[PDB]
Amino acid sequence: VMPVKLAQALANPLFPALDSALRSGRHIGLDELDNHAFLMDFQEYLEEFYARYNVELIRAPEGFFYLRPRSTTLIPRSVLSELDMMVGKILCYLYLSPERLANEGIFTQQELYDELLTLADEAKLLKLVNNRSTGSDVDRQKLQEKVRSSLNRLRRLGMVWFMGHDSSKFRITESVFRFGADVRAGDDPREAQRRLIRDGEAMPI
Amino acid sequence: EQVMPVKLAQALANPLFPALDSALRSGRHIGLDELDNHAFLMDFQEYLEEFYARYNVELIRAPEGFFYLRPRSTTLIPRSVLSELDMMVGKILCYLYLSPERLANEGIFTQQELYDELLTLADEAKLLKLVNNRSTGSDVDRQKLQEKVRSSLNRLRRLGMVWFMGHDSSKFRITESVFRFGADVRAGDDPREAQRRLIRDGE
Amino acid sequence: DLVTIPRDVWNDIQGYIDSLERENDSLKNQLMEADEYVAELEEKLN
Amino acid sequence: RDLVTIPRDVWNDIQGYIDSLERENDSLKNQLMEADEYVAELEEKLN
Amino acid sequence: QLLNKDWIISWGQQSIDLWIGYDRHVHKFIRTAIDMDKNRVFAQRLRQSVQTYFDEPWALTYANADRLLDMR
Amino acid sequence: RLDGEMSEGELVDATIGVRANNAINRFTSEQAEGNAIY
Repeated sequence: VMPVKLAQALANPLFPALDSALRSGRHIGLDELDNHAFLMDFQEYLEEFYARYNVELIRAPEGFFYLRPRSTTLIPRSVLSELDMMVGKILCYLYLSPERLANEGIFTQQELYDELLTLADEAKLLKLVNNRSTGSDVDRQKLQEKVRSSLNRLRRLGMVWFMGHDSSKFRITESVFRFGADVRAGDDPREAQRRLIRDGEAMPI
Repeated sequence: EQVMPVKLAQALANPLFPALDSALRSGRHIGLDELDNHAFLMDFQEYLEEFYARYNVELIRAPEGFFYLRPRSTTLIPRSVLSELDMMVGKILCYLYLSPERLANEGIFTQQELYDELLTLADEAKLLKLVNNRSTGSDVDRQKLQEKVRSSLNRLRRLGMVWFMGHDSSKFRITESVFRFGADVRAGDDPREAQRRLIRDGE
Repeated sequence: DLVTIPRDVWNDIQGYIDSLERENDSLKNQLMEADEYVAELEEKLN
Repeated sequence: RDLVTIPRDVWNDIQGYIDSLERENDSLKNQLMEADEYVAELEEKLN
Repeated sequence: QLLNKDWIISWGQQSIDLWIGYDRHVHKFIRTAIDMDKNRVFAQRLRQSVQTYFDEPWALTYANADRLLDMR
Repeated sequence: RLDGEMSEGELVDATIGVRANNAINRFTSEQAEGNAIY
């Protein structure tokens, strides 16, 4: 009928919050002590259950959890635009910045924006922002607002915890390591990208 | 605590459940047509009413036999509200289902009839505001209005009120689930009069 | 009748509320200027 | 660690508030995209 | 910088707590990062990938269940 | 003040935000308003 531990866990009053949160994409980091402990105790049976939905449960080596739908899933999937991926990669770097340690892990969006413009080909972001823009102040401000919108979209997924009563700061969680799957392996990024596609991690765009 | 009632587990174990759960949480008005789903719900109604309560959601069976999920202000599952024009289309579909000609047509109607019904029994100015707040009242506006009416009909088909027939989208059949848009007119007067009054009042 | 929440969760909720409010306020002006641009283009075309 | 104690009647308010903001923001996103398509069509008409 | 090279009464109490938090953070960072890329290759590769990213865009996936529809 | 430790908010009260930060340019304390103690 049902495994004993699966039945016992399902009755746990903490379950509904997770069940609704995970199927909306939320990644679970180490911070949420109670939720993470619950998942640790009952990983096997939860994985078995969701596998009936035709969706997969993944625990990457870093220690987080996330839901990955397969081709024939019974719950839809979705992706995110290029700008969000850019912001995610930048966030991934800041986590690793050895000079950052003075900041204890708290950051500010001003640094995020300033750093970003040191890498991306200025126009190649402007075109995604506005074709007519060629470094004007107004379009720079427009991009400044677009990055905030992307960051809110990212937080909803669980990559960053906001802090304090002022939005101009935030904290990064270890779930950002996902954005590095491209460079995880030492082989040519292209074949690795196709391998990721085959595994279902990412779809080409 | 009481970990699990036997019947609750037996119900969750039925192989067909997962699709039903995913559809329900999408709000679909599971009805009689799905004889299997209807039977399964009939067997284990009360216990599924009990379980979903933890989500702060009421599993309500309407008088006419169909089932749908109605959450409260404190839902633990995200909820979204559809646009007004969708509600107008829903009400119009409610009216047609009562037409005596349904038996003659076996319930087969084509999008042209629905579009004409909307246009003739709906205010042109309100619709022109709906289609585009900058609309000039020209034809292109009416063509885009037809396009969005088609899109809304598709969304409603996703809700499960109506069925597409064969492999051509031009033919569809209505089911008894449409009353969710007519339960407000449950009074014993003429359905036409009640719907006309509601539409005149803007309700 | 009383709910207890960890300090971190409440802080996160408040920060997110403020961020969302600021984003919405900004986007309002964004739409306003876009519509004004459309209106100006239409007026100049005529 | 530290905790905050709150009554339900107050807690429910912020939960409603954030959801309303999210829905309004998404609707505005859609309307802005539609306006963008219109302006693009006008621009290609002009040129 | 060392890592970069190679891979009245109440005030005292508060400063002590801040220092303890600092040490906790440095321990967390060492555990999470240095073991993973003990040879620093990961960060350089990420730098270059972002720099040459536009040559082949791509996007990853995340489950997004459809929201519940409701009326007024 | 009896606390003996000032937070960033008090300083900013004393492009407003950006100019203030540039003027400032420290002990982080997440539990303090603004998460900064000087």
